[PDB]
Formats: sequence, C-alpha cells, structure tokens
Amino acid sequence: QREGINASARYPKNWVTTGDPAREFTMIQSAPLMLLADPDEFVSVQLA
Amino acid sequence: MYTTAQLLAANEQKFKFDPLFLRLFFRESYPFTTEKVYLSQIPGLVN
Repeated sequence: QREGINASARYPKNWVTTGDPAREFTMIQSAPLMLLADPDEFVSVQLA
Repeated sequence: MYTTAQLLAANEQKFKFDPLFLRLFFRESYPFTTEKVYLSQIPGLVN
C-alpha cells in the first residue's frame, strides 16, 4: 500500500535489518487464482 | 458491505445449432402476395 502496488502478479521486496547484526533480505509475494472461463469444457478422463 | 466481489465472467456455453438445409436445399425463397398457393406436378408414364 505504501507504493499502492498491492494489485499485481508478483511482488519484489529487498530490505535490510539495522543494528549490530546487519543482514539483508530478498522477497517475493504473489497470489495466484488461476481460472477457467468454461469449467465444463474440459473432460478429465481417468484411464485404467 | 465491504464485499464488492468483482467479476469478469459471462460465459454462454449454451448452444450447438446450424440447420444448413435451408442453405443446402432451400437456396431460393419466394414471398407471396397471394392468400393461397398452388403447386402441381405432372407425371410422365407411358406403355
């Protein structure tokens, strides 16, 4: 929200902690919700 | 109230239809100005 970029596919975020222990980070966040416009179009045939 | 829930789906997936016979057979159409219609036929058949 600070960049107003919540709405996206992926999300990079690189950041570092302060203090005596100095250490950085790399970050990705995302939210896939893959869909099908025609759920009944495909037939899953379970072979046997 | 904070439940907008936008969508983008209006799937039809509803029909399978093509006559093709009015196009295979009925290529010619004829409007009428007549209340009734005749349609005769002559058979040819000799000994």
